[PDB]
Parts: sequence; C-alpha cells; structure tokens
Amino acid sequence: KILHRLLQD
Amino acid sequence: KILHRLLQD
Amino acid sequence: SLALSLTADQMVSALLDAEPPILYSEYDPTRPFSEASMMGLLTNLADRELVHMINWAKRVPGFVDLTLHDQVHLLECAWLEILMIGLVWRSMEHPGKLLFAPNLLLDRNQGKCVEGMVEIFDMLLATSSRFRMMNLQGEEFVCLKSIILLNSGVYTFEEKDHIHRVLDKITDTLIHLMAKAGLTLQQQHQRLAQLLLILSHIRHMSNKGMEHLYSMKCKNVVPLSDLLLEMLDAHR
Amino acid sequence: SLALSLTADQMVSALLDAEPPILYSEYDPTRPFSEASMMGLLTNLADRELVHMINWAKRVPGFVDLTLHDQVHLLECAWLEILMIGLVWRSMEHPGKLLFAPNLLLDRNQGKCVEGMVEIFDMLLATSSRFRMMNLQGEEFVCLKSIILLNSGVYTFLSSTLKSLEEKDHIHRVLDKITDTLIHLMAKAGLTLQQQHQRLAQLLLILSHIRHMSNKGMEHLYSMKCKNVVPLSDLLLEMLDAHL
Ligand SMILES: CC1=CC[C@]2(CO)CO[C@H](c3ccc(O)cc3)[C@H]1C2
Ligand SMILES: CC1=CC[C@]2(CO)CO[C@H](c3ccc(O)cc3)[C@H]1C2
Repeated sequence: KILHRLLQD
Repeated sequence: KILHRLLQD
Repeated sequence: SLALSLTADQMVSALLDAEPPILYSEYDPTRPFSEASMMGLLTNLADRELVHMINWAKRVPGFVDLTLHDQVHLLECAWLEILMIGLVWRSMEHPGKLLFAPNLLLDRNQGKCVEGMVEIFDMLLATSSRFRMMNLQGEEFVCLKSIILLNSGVYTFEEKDHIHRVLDKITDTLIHLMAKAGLTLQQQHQRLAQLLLILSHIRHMSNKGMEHLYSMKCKNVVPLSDLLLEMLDAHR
Repeated sequence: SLALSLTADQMVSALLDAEPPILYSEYDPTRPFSEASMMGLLTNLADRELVHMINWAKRVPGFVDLTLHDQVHLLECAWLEILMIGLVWRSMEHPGKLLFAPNLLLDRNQGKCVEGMVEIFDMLLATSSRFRMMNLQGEEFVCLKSIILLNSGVYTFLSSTLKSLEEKDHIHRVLDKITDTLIHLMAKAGLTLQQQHQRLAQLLLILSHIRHMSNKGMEHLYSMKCKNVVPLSDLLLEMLDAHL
C-alpha cells in the first residue's frame, strides 16, 4: 500500500 | 415531465 | 418577498407547519423479504414520499419565489438528500435500525437482502448515530432539510442572490435556536459548523444511493415509477 | 496535544506554512490535445500533487496525533475533494478557466476534449465563480481544506464487527478549533457578529458542492481507467480503489 508507506516515510 | 406537472398543481 | 420578512420564530413555525406526513409501507410482515420485494417496498415508499416532498417544498419560505424551472432544478438536485435526511431523522431513536416507515424498521443486516445495499445502510446508520451524538433537535432538523433544498443545486443555476438571502435567514434561524437553548457564542458557532458539515456526508450518501438505485434499475431487480425514473435520470 | 493549545493566529500561520507548491504540467504547448493526452496530463499532475498532499496532511495540526490507519482513511476519502478545492482556489483569478497548472490553463470548451469531462469542468467553474462572489480569502481557503481532510471520512469510521460509528472525539475537537479559527479570521476582518455566522455557513455549504464534484470526478476518472483511455499511477489506482 503506497499511501501507507508515503505517510510513514 | 412529472415534477413539472406536480409543481404546477 | 415574504421569507425575508419572517422572524426566526416565524421561520421555525413555518418549517414545522410544512412538514410532510410519515408514510407507511405496504409491507406484509408475515412474509420473508426477497431482493426484489425489499427493493420494491423501498422504491414504492420513496415514490409516494416524493409527491409529499413537492408540497413541502412549495411551503419552504422563499421556494415559491423562484421560477418553475429553478424549482425543478433544485428538487432534481436534492430529492435523495432530502429523503435520506428524513430517513436518518426518523431513525435517530432506533440505534442500529433504519425506520423507513413505522411498519418497516430494518436492521443493518437486512440491508444484505439486496446486493450492495448494506454499504448504503451503514452510512445512513452512521449519520443517524451522529445525530444522536449531537442530540439533534426537531427544529434544527427542519432548518437543515430546507438548507439542502435551497443549497444543493444553487451553484449550478437575481435568482441565486435571492436564494442566498433566504439561506442566510435559515442560518440566522439555526443560530437563534442555539441562543435560545442557552449556548454560548463559541458553542453556537461550533454547533452550526458541526451541523452543516453533516450535509457533506448527506451529499455523499445521496450520490452513492443514486448510483445504487440506478444499478438496481439497470439490472431490472425492480420496476420504478415514472416519477422516480425521471428524478433518477436527472442525475445522468 | 499542541494543536488544541494553538491560538487562532497560530493555527492560521501553521496552515499557511504547510501549503503545498503549485506544480507544473508536462504539457508540450507546441503539441495538440487528444482525449488520451489530456487525461494523461491531468492524471500525471494529480499523481505528483498527491505526494505533496500527503506531506501537507502531516503538517495539519492534529493530523499526526491520529493513528496511521486513521490517517490513511481520511486521505483515501478526501484526496479528490482536496485536489479539487485547490484547483478551484488557483482558478479564482481566471474566470471561465481552470488553472490546473500555470502552463495548463483550460477553458470549458477544452474540457470537451475528453468525453464526459465538460460536466465536471462546469461544476468546478461554478465553484470558482462562487469563490469570487464571496471574495474567499487565502486564510479561509486553508481552513476549509483542512476541514475537508478531517471531516470527509469521519462519519465512515465504522467498528469492525457491528459497523457502528466510532467516536472520534479528537478529530471533532480539532474541527471545533478550526471553526474557532474561521470565526476569529472573520472578526479580525471587521465582519459583524451576524455576518460571521452567515459567512461561516456560506463557506461550509461550499463543502457540500465539493463533495458532489469529487464523487462525479471519481466516477469519471474510473470510467477513463475502465475504458483504457489512460494508465493511472499505482498511487492513483489505489486512491481510486478506496471508493465505483
Ligand atoms: C431512495 C432509495 C432507494 C433504495 C436505496 C438503495 O437503492 C435504499 O433505500 C434508500 C431510501 C432512502 C430514504 C427513503 O425514504 C426510502 C429509501 C435509497 C437508496
Ligand atoms: C484527478 C482528476 C483527473 C482528471 C479529471 C477527469 O477525470 C479532471 O481533472 C481533475 C483534476 C482536479 C484537480 C487536480 O489538481 C488535477 C486534476 C480530476 C478528474
């Protein structure tokens, strides 16, 4: 899940 | 159009 | 005009006086639901409610000032939002259930009787829950329903100016009710915002319901009245 | 949390400072438009804006206080409303046109290049016109955009079993704080007490129209992807999936 990763990164 | 008729009446 | 001369108390009186009746379903409670039967019951009810909505609309201060074309536009835009906020209001004191009619009170799980309908039920129930959280009052409800009628289609039209003046008067009326209820200035502004933000969710639900209703029509799960079909065809 | 202890002036400053940049399109202006190429430009732009939006969201006071799961839900729900309110804001000074990017300013006749899109253009333009009619201010715009972020998905936080509305007190406290901020802004600008509540309602009712446009735009975008008109980025595909 791209959104999930971008929010964490 | 039915709405038209209903609004008139 | 006439709407602009109304006091806040008189606006509340008018709106309460205009309220449509709560209709009953032809539902026969001795027989199990089918996908076809449930959709038939829901759309039969909606069609009958629509006739009463048109009478109610004509009694919303300001509405009769508009041209017949503009009246048609507003109702075409907002009809499902209006049915839905009405539904949510009726169901407020029945957690987990939707009171479509006094004799048609449906549990969340009965939404699964129809393909893709439980998602719409969940959204309606969440709205009803929010109403409950806020302790929404009848007088506030009638203001909100009138705002939906006047606002939803207003951007896509001296017609607009007059409607925005009437909308301002309804805002005044909502604030008036909050002041009367003993809310501080800060609380009044916060509550007004809370209430109006619900209308975004109501729009969302209307759009989703409109798509669902249209799919049930295309799949021919159930027949719709000429009126209902025209109100639906107005959105595409 | 700090977001609750911010003054109204502090809230505005934080929001203004969090604003994303205005990106450019890849449009080659010596080249023609087709339905495919116009959809390509618009979705390429949206994809790049999304990355900036996610990083903007983290700077909206109170957003980081939420769980990652809730953060995902809110953005999944509101992403197109947020792109669209930004578009309408950018386009305020350009009557009859939409400023997707400084090098991509389209009028409604150019919207007809894509089947079904002119309907969406017309709604966006009507909103831009409302913004002008209201003389919407930048400080008000940023408040509304943060309200969309926090509000749009707040009524769809449903419990795993039963699907009952979850109470999200913190989100509502922050929303109340933004309400406080809007009123403060309006009072600062010399609006009377009555004008304050009237304008507050006018601004919030905009959000109903923005939701409407988001829903219609989502269906249109989904139609374009389902007809293989344009390839969408994995990010955009996933943001679309969250909704058709
Ligand atoms: C008008 C409606 C018909 C059927 C749907 C699913 O297609 C579920 O019932 C809804 C509804 C909302 C308010 C009413 O007063 C009656 C039905 C919506 C949507
Ligand atoms: C994300 C979008 C892509 C193309 C559409 C038609 O499908 C029209 O462009 C819109 C849009 C809105 C705001 C932006 O910042 C970028 C694109 C919407 C919808």
